Amino acid sequence: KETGYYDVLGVKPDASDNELKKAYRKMALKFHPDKNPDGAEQFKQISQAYEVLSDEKKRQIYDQGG
Repeated sequence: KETGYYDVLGVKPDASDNELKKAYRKMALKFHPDKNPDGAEQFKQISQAYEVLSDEKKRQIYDQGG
């Protein structure tokens, strides 16, 4: 799945912790099952992107990778 994690959350690569948090909440909610009934897989990708980017060590590895 070659969508980048920043893109998945709809943020720029310079996103602060606050901006990641906001983006994650916005995505999690767009995936309200009342807007997106079949959105389970997409929300796992979103969940995974946030889990990487919100961890300073994992995010450093991710950025180094680029």
